[PDB]
Amino acid sequence: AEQVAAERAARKAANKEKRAIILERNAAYQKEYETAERNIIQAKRDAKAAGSYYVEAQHKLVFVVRIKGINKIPPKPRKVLQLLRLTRINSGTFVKVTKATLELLKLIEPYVAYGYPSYSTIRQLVYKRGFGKINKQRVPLSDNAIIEANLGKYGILSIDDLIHEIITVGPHFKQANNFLWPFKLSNPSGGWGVPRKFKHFIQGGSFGNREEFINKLVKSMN
Amino acid sequence: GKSHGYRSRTRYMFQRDFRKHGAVHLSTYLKVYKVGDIVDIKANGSIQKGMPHKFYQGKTGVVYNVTKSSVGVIINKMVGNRYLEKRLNLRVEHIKHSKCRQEFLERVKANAAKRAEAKAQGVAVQLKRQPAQPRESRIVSTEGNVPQTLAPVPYETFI
Amino acid sequence: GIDHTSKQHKRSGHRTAPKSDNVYLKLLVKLYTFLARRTDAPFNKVVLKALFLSKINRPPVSVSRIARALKQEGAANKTVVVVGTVTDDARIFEFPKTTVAALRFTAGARAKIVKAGGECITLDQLAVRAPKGQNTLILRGPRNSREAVRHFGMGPHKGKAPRILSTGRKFERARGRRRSKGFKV
Amino acid sequence: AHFKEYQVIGRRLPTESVPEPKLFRMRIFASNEVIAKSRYWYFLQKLHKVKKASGEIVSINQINEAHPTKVKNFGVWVRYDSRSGTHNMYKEIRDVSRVAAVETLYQDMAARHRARFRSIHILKVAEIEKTADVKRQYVKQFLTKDLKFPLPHRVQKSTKTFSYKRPSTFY
Amino acid sequence: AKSKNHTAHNQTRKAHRNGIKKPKTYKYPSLKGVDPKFRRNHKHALHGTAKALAAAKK
Amino acid sequence: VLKKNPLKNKQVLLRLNPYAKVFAAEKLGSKKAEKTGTKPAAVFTETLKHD
RNA sequence: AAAUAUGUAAGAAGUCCUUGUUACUUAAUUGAACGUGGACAUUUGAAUGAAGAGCUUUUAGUGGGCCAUUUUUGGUAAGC
RNA sequence: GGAAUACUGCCAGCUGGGACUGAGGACUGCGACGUAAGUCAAGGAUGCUGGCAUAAUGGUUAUAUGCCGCCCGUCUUGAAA
Ligand SMILES: [Mg+2]
Ligand SMILES: [Mg+2]
Ligand SMILES: [Mg+2]
Ligand SMILES: [Mg+2]
Ligand SMILES: [Mg+2]
Ligand SMILES: [Mg+2]
Ligand SMILES: [Mg+2]
Ligand SMILES: [Mg+2]
Ligand SMILES: [Mg+2]
Ligand SMILES: [Mg+2]
Ligand SMILES: [Mg+2]
Ligand SMILES: [Mg+2]
Ligand SMILES: [Mg+2]
Ligand SMILES: [Mg+2]
Ligand SMILES: [Mg+2]
Ligand SMILES: [Mg+2]
Ligand SMILES: [Mg+2]
Repeated sequence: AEQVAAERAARKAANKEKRAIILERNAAYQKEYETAERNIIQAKRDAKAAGSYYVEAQHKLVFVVRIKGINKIPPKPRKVLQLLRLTRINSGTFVKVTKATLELLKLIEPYVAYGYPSYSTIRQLVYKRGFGKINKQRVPLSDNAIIEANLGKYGILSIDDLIHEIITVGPHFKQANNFLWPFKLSNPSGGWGVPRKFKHFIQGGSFGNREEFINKLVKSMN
Repeated sequence: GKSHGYRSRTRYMFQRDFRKHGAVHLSTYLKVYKVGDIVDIKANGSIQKGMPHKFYQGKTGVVYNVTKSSVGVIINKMVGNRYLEKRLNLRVEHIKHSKCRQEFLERVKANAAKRAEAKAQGVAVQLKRQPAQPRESRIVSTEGNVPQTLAPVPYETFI
Repeated sequence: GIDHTSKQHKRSGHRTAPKSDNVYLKLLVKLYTFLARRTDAPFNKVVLKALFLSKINRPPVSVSRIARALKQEGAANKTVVVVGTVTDDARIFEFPKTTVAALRFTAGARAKIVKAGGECITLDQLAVRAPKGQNTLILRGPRNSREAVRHFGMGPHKGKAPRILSTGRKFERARGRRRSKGFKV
Repeated sequence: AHFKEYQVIGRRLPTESVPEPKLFRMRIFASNEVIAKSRYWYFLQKLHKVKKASGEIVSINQINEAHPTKVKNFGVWVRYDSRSGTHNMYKEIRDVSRVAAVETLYQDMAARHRARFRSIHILKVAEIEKTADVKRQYVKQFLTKDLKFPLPHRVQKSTKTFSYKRPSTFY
Repeated sequence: AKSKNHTAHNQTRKAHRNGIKKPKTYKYPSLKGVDPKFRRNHKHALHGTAKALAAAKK
Repeated sequence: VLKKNPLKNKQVLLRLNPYAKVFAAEKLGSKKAEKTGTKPAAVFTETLKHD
């Protein structure tokens, strides 16, 4: 029973098969991402050529960051922030957009900055600050075997599988998003861009729905 | 001094309605209540016997007892920091059947029918309710609908 | 700052490592914490937590209770396990040929069991006979039969045993207890 | 801020009673698209019975200046709120683009009437294509033939705290 | 010497410390306050049902 | 014992994602789109330029 | 006749099929209540979160409060 | 009519300067580059060199300087009062 070569080689072979599966999955994901974006661009162009207007689909995913400290919060927004897992300033979480979650966001508008995250900022968030919740503990991801062991029931095998499930809001978005520990961002590296945070973004402040500028803010904070 | 009698502050609450005074119609007496039914409490001011207290106006409870002219109703009441159950003897003029339960029941019936008809095919039943989803993409034409430009209007007195 | 949704630094509230400094009991909990760590059988964890318990949470189990439990269908040859004391009962007249593992046996209980032909066993002999608790039957005595639990929740319309030293006529049987003297409770 | 001009086209949500609503369009001066859509809904709520929840936005496009290096004269009609009432004003601005004209308009309104962005409505801005239709003297004085003027008293900014000669303001 | 008469200040916070837990629901709620004629019939009906089941599965 | 960041440390980037090597190989970060010569309608242009 | 607040419901302690008991009820196996057997399982019946859930005993201190935004009473008003 | 450029965004594009940190202590894991042997920036710093080997670093203490610091205890809604 030498037991340092045989099962070691078997484990290595199983690892190569898993890596091949992950590689072909990531190739398929990249192809479908670029196909979707070129299809949307071309649909806009065809509507303009026909004389119509292409109304793009409403966003399915928002990223929400808590912007206010923990002192002096009214109880209903405080409860909604706790239920959205924003218990600390500069904490962020992905939210699926439905009527229920939209009413939650309307409740907590003056304490958050939220918007529509892109693939690049989602990927950077998960890569740099990616922590799973494994038996109530915050575990750095750092390897695909963690995601394999904890989300492999719902077909999710790698970090890019988790990213794909987040960005295309799939059937197990709830499970993947709850597996992800809430993101602990820092303050932005270039500042907030405003003299005064606690007005709405429309009024020259920081809270509320900045639609696509959440990518700039989150990348400066990450 | 202060005044907290049994029907204190119940002026508009126990007022009857506009153009609906007088005797009550016979369907309220012809309704049948069984133990376990979910009922709403709304006091009729013309029937002074078997009235609920003003706290239970607009409350919903479950039938536990049936008598000659009355119904026993169970209400959960918040006292201090917990709930106590309260048993109310109400005449049926202050009682009507609740409609939330029967809507859920007809949803259950349609849900079971859908499940049974899809059991013979296996077609991904999808039996759960979902919230209002964000709307999908669409193309808006300008055939007969060339866009009309609007501008803000100047100030005027208008008196 | 953190908006804490739960109390910080709270204990689990469950007693591990029993408050007794009986050295033989510490040896027993050492053996059963080994077994509960390494055998994956729920019996070992249950009896470890039972070994931690205090006296009022370990009421004595009577031999009549043991015989009644052995009268269940299919439970005649099981090993009765009591993490506590076994007292005996003269209210029974026949007793079966069981094996009983327990912390303590009274003299009457041990004599009753060995006279009926069974055997009295310590928990470490139970461990070496059934490491995964094979074919065992755990028995617990009645917790709410103590005299103190009579008074718990004393109040109006509770029927719950006033704390009192002397009893009889003219000891708390007057105004507040009958309708002829004011009110009844 | 630095303003951009957007066309925003929106409509009411289609119903089975009425598909194809009427597609209202506005020209909005705003710093970004989020503010542009907010101002669109604000003005459409001033005009028609619709709001954001019952409507949708079908298009938003930035409108660039057609000749951004030609000097234009703009007439601007403005509604604004003072501390005591609401007033209409006509002003006119010599500038090279519509967005630059509305930027200096907002600056001038804040400077002269303490009117903030929330208090100003831009009724319209339009090129005065013919001179002698320019009616304000403060821009009409720049339309004379062969205009030239000096810049007396030049103040030259130093980089050092100490200078070794008395400065000159010649130019 | 006058003083504060009344306030409900801090009372909902006190209640919500370990507060507004819902009552426990059980199978078979108690039959007290139910019609005594019904209960008198019900005891005899359950006794007969018990005898019938005992004779069936004796 | 220490969290090594991907997006630096190409070793841990290749450990987490095998596709990164071939992404860099074909340079999919700078992917040239196919040129299309379509033009918007006259109604679109006049609506855009309308006062 | 609002807005904000507020009761209930959103399943397995559910739904349906068949039929035993009674001194109650009915003109009447009519019903009422409680019962025996069968069918419908992980999208088991909206969302989000759960940091464990539930239960009990015992006892400390406290039972002068004051302030701010908004609602609001008396007062000309008040750091009333 | 054909371009350019701005603006906004993306790159698992390349590269220069500066600062703070070096926890852990046989091996085990996941990887990368190689046909292989093996090597590596891959589950936390090593290599090379100099001066001193002492009051030099450091500690203690007195003093100086910059900025900060009201009297404790108590009753009280409120104490430097
Ligand atoms: Mg800086
Ligand atoms: Mg600031
Ligand atoms: Mg009314
Ligand atoms: Mg009377
Ligand atoms: Mg007091
Ligand atoms: Mg008083
Ligand atoms: Mg650490
Ligand atoms: Mg007390
Ligand atoms: Mg007290
Ligand atoms: Mg650029
Ligand atoms: Mg020294
Ligand atoms: Mg020194
Ligand atoms: Mg010194
Ligand atoms: Mg000194
Ligand atoms: Mg000093
Ligand atoms: Mg000072
Ligand atoms: Mg005083």
